[PDB]
Amino acid sequence: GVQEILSRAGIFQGVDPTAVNNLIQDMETVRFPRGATIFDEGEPGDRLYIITSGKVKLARHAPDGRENLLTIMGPSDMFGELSIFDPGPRTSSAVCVTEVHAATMNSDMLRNWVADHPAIAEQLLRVLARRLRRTNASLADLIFTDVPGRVAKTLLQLANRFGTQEAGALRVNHDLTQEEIAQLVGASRETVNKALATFAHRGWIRLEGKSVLIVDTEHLARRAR
Amino acid sequence: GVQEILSRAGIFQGVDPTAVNNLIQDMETVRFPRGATIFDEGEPGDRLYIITSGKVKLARHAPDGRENLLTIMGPSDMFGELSIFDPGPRTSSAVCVTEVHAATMNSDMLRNWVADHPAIAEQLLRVLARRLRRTNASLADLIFTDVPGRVAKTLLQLANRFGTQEAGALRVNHDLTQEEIAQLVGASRETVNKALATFAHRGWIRLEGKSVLIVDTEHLARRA
Ligand SMILES: Nc1ncnc2c1ncn2[C@@H]1O[C@@H]2COP(=O)(O)O[C@H]2[C@H]1O
Ligand SMILES: Nc1ncnc2c1ncn2[C@@H]1O[C@@H]2COP(=O)(O)O[C@H]2[C@H]1O
Repeated sequence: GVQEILSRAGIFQGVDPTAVNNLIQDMETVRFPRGATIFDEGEPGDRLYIITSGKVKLARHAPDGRENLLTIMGPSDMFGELSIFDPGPRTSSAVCVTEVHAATMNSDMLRNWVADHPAIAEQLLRVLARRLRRTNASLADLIFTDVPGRVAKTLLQLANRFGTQEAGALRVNHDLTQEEIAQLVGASRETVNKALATFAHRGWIRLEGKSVLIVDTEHLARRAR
Repeated sequence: GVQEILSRAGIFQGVDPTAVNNLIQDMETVRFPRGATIFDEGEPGDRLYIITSGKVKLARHAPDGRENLLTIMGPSDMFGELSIFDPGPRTSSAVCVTEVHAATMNSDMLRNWVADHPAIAEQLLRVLARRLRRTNASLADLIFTDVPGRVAKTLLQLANRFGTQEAGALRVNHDLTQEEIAQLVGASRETVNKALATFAHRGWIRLEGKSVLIVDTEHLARRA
């Protein structure tokens, strides 16, 4: 239910359960339709969001119109915190990939919570560190891996985040377009298409809409690195 | 003369000088010779560092052995926090470019600090948040900036960090080998040498061993 999903967000881990239930209760429930923009990169804001259902992509923009997708968040994930702790523009656009349900609060509310519960501040440090940890790997990936290996990685990352076991395989209803997968990878639409085709062609994965079955993890794993 | 250099670290910014002064004194010092590894990528860490003197490069490693440098840290810079707040292995090596002196603390001392002083907590959050903002930009530069644009950016970052006025021009004693420079930029030595020679052929920059003089910053800044 909504309170169990919210209770799993990093920001509440090990924190007093009671304080958690009460804090959840002062959060606002919102719902966005698919494709809605929650905020744009460069906007100022200090609202924070914790998703309870659906997927939100976080997009950054190059002067020439193009975009890379930093990541795709889903239920229990948090975004919006960064502008609070380092005041400044949104470091990306948050856009609903599906219909999205989230809990949200302003930064006054968050600050008061932290003042009542220092453990929150500690969990927030773990959250930003873990994000530096992941993003550093993405950067390494751009420096050291070829496009096909990067595509492979991206897919295994989607599988770990959103994958279901389905008749021996990983069902990954990622809901992304072809171009968006590419933006997630940080490479051209053609190369990324090429690699994807290759991987289907070998039987490693199976395309089927904005969804992928991943049937030999290890082969795809071998190909990344 | 360690106290003042340390008080210039991000973790203490705006924090009370006497609370800063008191906290500095629980920090434990270490010294390393030139070329030493303080710690390796994948090592489990428990220790935080703030450099008081000299330079540290933070490197990542591909299985086939090649290296990339995330950044170069000097006096006042803080590293090793990531493993403390997200327990897990080191996200890079730390290697001594020059002889390095540093103040350190382990994770139990830092948790105390974070739990006892909201302002230090706040500062740390600000430090990680700003590192995210910066890394995002690096990652975008890889995808969208041309190689010589990156060199230009890497030079000015070095100048922004270690630049000292000289002859109306910026003197930048970075202490790096061309390979290291290339590895900071994160591109083939061929491309990074060729872009360095160009800016020279002009007169934006002059090479000298492991030191650069940036004469006209304006145009270098422009080239980013
Ligand atoms: N590299 C990243 N990895 C994961 N999340 C990020 C990353 N960069 C930014 N974000 C999230 O994207 C949000 C965009 O708005 P803020 O900058 O307010 O806060 C940002 C973070 O919550
Ligand atoms: N993107 C980054 N920007 C600045 N410093 C970093 C970055 N990534 C890692 N580091 C520093 O390098 C240190 C390596 O050890 P830790 O992972 O514990 O902590 C890391 C950070 O202190």
